[PDB]
Amino acid sequence: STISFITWNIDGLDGCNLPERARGVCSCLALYSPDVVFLQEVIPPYCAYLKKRAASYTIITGNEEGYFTAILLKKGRVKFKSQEIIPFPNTKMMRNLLCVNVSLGGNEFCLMTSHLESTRGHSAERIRQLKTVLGKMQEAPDSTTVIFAGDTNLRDREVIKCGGLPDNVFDAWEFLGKPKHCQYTWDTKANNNLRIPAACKLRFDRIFFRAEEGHLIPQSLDLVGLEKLDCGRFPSDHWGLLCTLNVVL
Ligand SMILES: N#Cc1ccc2cc3c(=O)[nH]c(=O)nc-3n(-c3cccc(-c4nnn[nH]4)c3)c2c1
Ligand SMILES: [Mg+2]
Repeated sequence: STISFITWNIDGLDGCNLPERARGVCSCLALYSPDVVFLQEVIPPYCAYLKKRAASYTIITGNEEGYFTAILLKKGRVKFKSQEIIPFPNTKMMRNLLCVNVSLGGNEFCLMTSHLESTRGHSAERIRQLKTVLGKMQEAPDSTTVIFAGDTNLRDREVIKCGGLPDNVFDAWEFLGKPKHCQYTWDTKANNNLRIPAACKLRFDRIFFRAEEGHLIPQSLDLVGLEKLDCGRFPSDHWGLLCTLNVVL
C-alpha cells in the first residue's frame, strides 16, 4: 500500500513564459507520474493547459475566483468519493481549505490543499487558518489517512504561535529528520523567477499527515522543478515537493 504525490505553487499569476512553464510542469507530472497533484495559484488558462497536456488527471477545484487551488487525481488509480470546501471567514485573499475524499490502493484518504494567507503582515490570519486546517485534519474519520499538502506561507515561530502541530499530526520533512536537500521550497538565491536581489530561503510548501500507527509513513521527499527551461527560467518561483508514503509492518 502506497501514495505518491506532488504539491506545487505553480505561480499562475506570472504571465511571463506561462505556456512554456505549464509545459515544464506537465513534463514533471509525466516523468514522476504521481497518484495525486496538489496545486496552488492556478489560473483559468493554466487549467485549459492541464486539460490538454495532463489529460489523465481529473482536475478537482473549489471556487475559481482570480487564482485558486486544485487537486489532480490520476484516472484509473484514484477514485473520487466527495469534496468539501472549508472557508476561511476572515481571508482577504479568497483563501480556503479544499478536501477531496478518495479511494486509492484499497485505502481511504482525505486529500487537503490550501494557499494560506500570503504576506508577513497577515501572520495572525495565516496562524488562524493553520489552526482551521489542523482542526479539520483531526476531525476526519479514524479509518481515513489524512494528507495536507500546500503553500502554507509559514515562517519563523508561526507554527509555535498556533500552539504547535497536534500530537497526532506530523510534518513530512520533520518526520524524515529535516533533510537539507529539500529544506527550502522558496529560494531567491537558487531560483531567479522573481529576480529578488536579496538571498531569501524559506520553507513555505509543507506536507502534514495523520495516519494510524503502523500504517502509512513518508518514504521519500524530494524537490521538483529545479531544471531551467528554454527561456532560462524555472516553471515557478517555488520548488515543488514530491512525496511517497508507504506502509511499514
Ligand atoms: N522581495 C523580497 C523579499 C526579500 C527577502 C525576504 C526575506 C524574508 C525573510 O527573511 N523572512 C520572511 O519571513 N520573509 C521574507 N521575505 C518575504 C517573502 C514573502 C513575502 C514577504 C512580505 N510580504 N509583505 N511584506 N513582506 C516577505 C523576503 C522577501
Ligand atoms: Mg505567484
